[PDB]
Amino acid sequence: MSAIKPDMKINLRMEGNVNGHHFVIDGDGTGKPFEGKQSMDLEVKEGGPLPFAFDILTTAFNRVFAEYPDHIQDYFKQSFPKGYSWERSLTFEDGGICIARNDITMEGDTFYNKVRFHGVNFPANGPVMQKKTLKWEPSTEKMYVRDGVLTGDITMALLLEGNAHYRCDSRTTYKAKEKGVKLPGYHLVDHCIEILSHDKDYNKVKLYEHAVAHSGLPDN
Amino acid sequence: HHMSAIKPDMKINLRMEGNVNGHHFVIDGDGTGKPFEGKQSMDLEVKEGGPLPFAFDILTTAFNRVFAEYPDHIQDYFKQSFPKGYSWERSLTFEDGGICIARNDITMEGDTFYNKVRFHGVNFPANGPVMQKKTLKWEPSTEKMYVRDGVLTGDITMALLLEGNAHYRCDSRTTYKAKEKGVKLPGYHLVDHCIEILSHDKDYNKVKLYEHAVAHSGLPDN
Amino acid sequence: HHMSAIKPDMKINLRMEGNVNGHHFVIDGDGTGKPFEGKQSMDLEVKEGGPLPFAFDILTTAFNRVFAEYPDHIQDYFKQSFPKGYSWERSLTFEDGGICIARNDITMEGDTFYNKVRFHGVNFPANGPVMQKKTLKWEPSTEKMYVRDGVLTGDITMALLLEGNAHYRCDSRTTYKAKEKGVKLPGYHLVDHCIEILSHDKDYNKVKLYEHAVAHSGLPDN
Amino acid sequence: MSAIKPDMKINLRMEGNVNGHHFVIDGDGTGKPFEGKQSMDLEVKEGGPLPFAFDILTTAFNRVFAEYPDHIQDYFKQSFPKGYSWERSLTFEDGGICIARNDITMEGDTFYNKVRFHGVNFPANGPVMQKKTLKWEPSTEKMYVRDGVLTGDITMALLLEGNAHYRCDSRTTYKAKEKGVKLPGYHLVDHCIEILSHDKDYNKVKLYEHAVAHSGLPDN
Repeated sequence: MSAIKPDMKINLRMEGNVNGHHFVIDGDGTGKPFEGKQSMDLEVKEGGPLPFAFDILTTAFNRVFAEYPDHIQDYFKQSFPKGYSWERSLTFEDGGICIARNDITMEGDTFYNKVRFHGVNFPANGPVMQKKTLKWEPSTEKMYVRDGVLTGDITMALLLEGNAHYRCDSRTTYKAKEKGVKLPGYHLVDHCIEILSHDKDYNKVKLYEHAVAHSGLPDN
Repeated sequence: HHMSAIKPDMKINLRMEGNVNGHHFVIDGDGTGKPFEGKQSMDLEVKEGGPLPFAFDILTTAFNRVFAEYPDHIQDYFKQSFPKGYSWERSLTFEDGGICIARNDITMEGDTFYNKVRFHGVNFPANGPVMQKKTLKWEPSTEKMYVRDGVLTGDITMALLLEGNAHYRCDSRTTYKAKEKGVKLPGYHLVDHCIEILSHDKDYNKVKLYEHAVAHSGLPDN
Repeated sequence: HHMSAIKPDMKINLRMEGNVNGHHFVIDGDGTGKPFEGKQSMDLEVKEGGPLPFAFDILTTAFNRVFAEYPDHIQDYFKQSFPKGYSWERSLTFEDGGICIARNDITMEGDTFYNKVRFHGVNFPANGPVMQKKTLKWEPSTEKMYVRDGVLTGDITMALLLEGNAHYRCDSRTTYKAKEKGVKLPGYHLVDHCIEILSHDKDYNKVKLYEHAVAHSGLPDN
Repeated sequence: MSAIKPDMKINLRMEGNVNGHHFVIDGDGTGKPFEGKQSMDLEVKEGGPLPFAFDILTTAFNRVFAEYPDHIQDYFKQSFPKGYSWERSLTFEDGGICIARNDITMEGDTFYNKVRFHGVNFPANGPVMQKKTLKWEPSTEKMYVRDGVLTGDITMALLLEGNAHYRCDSRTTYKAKEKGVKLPGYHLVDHCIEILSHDKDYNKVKLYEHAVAHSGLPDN
């Protein structure tokens, strides 16, 4: 009767505004929570074609999808059926700043995601507005508790055309809806996110992520 | 060049929608101002989301650099942006991790500015001065104005005074963009600010706000 | 207060040693100044490591807030710190990753201030404005003075003017500590600064530097 | 085609100044470069007992000692016998900022390390001046090239007494002495550093580190 099933569906609606450009994006996917793997088909419903690199949105498209070993507390699987929410800031090295929120609920075998994304101050000659990005590099999220709230800090980098990189700092706070969800100790979550396929304007994107929790060296 | 259509006495009309730490709110504003004196006041009314669960002070600079006294030797991007108007986007990075972004579309009709304002903030700690409403006021500040990536940009070291005389630092970056073509870009300059909540009811559902701003070139001709 | 053994005209003696991007240097300075006017000037000479391979400008704020005009309504922590003296520590964080720290231990014998200065910088990119010497000057600035955990702290939004009238941003954080126990701390206030190189030889082995600084309470006051 | 041996000696000399406190610390250790392991006995020679937390110094006490797999360029082992140097900034969340430098050379089977360390603006009641730190948590360094120089950024955290964490951002730049050493692609270096033993005043410290380079998920 556990709330997390081996094979679950993801329903998602994101609405947002980057540099004044409004958009709405729907997502429909599937995933294996215990293997930390998920995939989603995304469709721009409003605001297509997007004038900014689709990659800035992709980590906003659920830490339920992370394989947690036994010795690390799994805050996110413990947050269901009721669910949890997160808030995030993305601080890019050229001054562009985004904030995002996701309210996550569950019914039967399906997670529901109410997503908001806002970005300001991206320069017109920067790699985001020039759509010069190729992918997020693999990353490692550092998970710790601060003021009673599980917090994830990430040194991220977008690979650009030309083999340069473009740095972004992520800070996420995760909050279970129900009281009594046990907070975890310090730990790390490896991430790899990839756009598997897209049409020319990125009005249709298939996205994939793999995530694994561990305790660092030497144990993991 | 360009003539302004800015008048010595103008009206201000403002609607803000936003969301801080997940709480939705809508706030309306109606005020007057003296553009060439750089002074303005506004009556604010929380329409949705009252009583606000966070310190009202974090919103107040989102509540127009038209209201800044510019001397003749510094180009005035803002008065030269009308009648068509301009927009700005802003990040507020607080020292305890709280981050806000805001934007304002400013138009003009007759003697009235219209402001379409959006405000979103995340990651404010539950026991911090913002969610505990321990702020007292913004200290007077100086905005540093310069052209970055072809765009007029204002960077400000800001500080909220807290109860128990302590300060809570916030870093501000704003980009300003005229709607019309051909607006001349200024050289580097400073804008002194002082913003004040003159009065408010107990829950800050109603707030009277005041700002005074003066542009200058720094020492010694300050 | 006015019980100062600070005189209206003071000599300034300085030795800086440092290392930027692996390059060692020693620089001596001899100047004079008017503490109550907030003005000072200095002749600087590179004794070792000349000609410097980085922009001289990054060094110049390390070349004493005694030379700041304080009005009577603001507590003057720096003039009150003498005759014993005070020390400061500083970080300079540049927008392209270059970071500097600096310290100065300031003493006084007779009519002369003595300055033991150290300056270390790391992580300047090979083709950035510092290592390529594209800086023209510091822009005028305003330092924001406040108390944090018992120590007077000054935060500054600084900008180096570059070739082509672009700007290169640096964030300054300084902590100031009187040697004597019990020197009274000021409330929040603002110090305008304008630092300028008045002349130099081609390689900047010899530089004449000037600074004007004035404390104030911001608008609508000063 | 070697230069670097499976077992190598380490000689270190650090001079520095934190909060105005001058200090000199000597190091003598051994390590296995191809296994990414090293141990060092440290001894304060001037400025002891230190008035600040010893932990802030320990990552300044050589990425030679990192296990690099065959599919990733090993910039550090390729830098010898000539050597290389690094510069680092540490930015703590409460305003304390450190810079450090190390000039690494090699004479026979021994590495030599000329280390400098300077720290400023640590609050008198912060965990560093109050010596309230317990250890660095395991970390992951993100390694990428920027303006021709191999750069590593780290989200780091000190565990404190009282079940709390104290966050520090590290940026290091690494420069081979010899011209033309091949730069690597983007990659990640897991770290775990540990004070194994120490006397009461931390005037003698036994330090240990384990480091392993990898390409992130799923390649690890």
